[PDB]
Amino acid sequence: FRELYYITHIDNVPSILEKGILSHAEIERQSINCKKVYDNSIVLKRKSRLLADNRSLWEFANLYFQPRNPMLYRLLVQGLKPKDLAIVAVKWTIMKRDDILITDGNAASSETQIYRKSEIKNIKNIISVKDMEYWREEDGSKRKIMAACLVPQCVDPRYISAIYVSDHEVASNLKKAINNRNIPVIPDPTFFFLPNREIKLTQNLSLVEGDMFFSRMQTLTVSVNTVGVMGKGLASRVKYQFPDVYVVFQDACKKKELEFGKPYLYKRESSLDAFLAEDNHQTWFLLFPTKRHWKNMSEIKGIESGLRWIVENYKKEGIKSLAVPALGCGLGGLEWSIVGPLMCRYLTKLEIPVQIYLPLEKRIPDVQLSPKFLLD
Ligand SMILES: Nc1ncnc2c1ncn2[C@@H]1O[C@H](COP(=O)(O)OP(=O)(O)OC[C@H]2O[C@@H](O)[C@H](O)[C@@H]2O)[C@@H](O)[C@H]1O
Repeated sequence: FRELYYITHIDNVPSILEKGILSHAEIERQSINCKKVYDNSIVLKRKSRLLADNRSLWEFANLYFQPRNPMLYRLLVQGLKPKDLAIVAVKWTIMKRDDILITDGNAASSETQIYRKSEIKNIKNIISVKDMEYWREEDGSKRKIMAACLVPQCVDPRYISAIYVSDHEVASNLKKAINNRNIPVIPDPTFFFLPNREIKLTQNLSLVEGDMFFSRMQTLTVSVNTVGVMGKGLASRVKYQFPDVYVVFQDACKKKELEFGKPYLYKRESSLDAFLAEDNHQTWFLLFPTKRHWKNMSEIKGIESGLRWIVENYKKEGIKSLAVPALGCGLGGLEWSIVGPLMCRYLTKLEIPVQIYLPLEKRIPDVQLSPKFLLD
């Protein structure tokens, strides 16, 4: 498989299907009122970048290999909603053109290198950013994930595969507004950092297929052991994305403030939007011990304990909303048939929004996601 992706306001989709995907230079030349949302800070950065052969970056159209990236995230936290946005799919076939350029990351950034087709090396390395589900500044992944194919002047509408959209309601309105069965409108929340599936059990409790860290819950729970290693699993991702959490985990562990059955709440004053978005909600981390050593299995008395702790202390500690992952359901080697009900039993008591994040490496029978099973 492969497509390329252009992020735009959904108001522009008819204009694009008619005129094409135009460079920010071609919009000025043609005196078009393409009513879009990119902060002036970004616009004045993209223009001010010059290239080889008497050419600017704003003369090209930016087709991302991965649209689920810091730019899309920046637009959504700057007040724009998923219903306001559309990702326009462009066929692999545009790469056959010999007047295009390919960036190894964010075209604007100095550190990024733009190559012409002839002199490109390690393309399989560039296009792999399509498989990146998160990023960070330190390893440059926050730059690399916005790797793009730069097409000069315009992109002919005959190169457009489909238009991706946040939900079914936005799809119906666009299907009518473009009036062309031949161009699919696909609803896919995952492009817009929305869950793949949500099952509401109560007003507050829901089950979620998705990424916990792109949930907007105020407290993210993290399954840990009682040694000091976050070697493999979800803990591994926490160590790379949120290394200060790892340090707090170790410090708290070796000060007995985190024992098996005694969760530690890290009231992290860091802003998650600033780190994730391209450069005022708080995000805390709850360290929940589900086992003793990183080798041996998860114990149910350690979980029951931790869940009771949450019920007793969410008021005291000022937890506004909570994301817990399926506890011990991965490396721990416990089954959702046992943990699911146990977690629901306790977290249904919470008078705040709660998202239990279903295990992603594992098929749950549909009947084990019903409230009949989980709340009885
Ligand atoms: N981004 C994510 N969003 C939601 N769920 C996720 C995500 N990433 C992983 N999961 C799911 O979370 C579940 C629990 O993750 P694990 O880390 O495997 O938790 P556990 O089984 O309790 O193992 C704990 C052990 O591993 C380390 O995390 C920890 O240091 C301890 O040694 C898994 O089933 C996995 O599918």
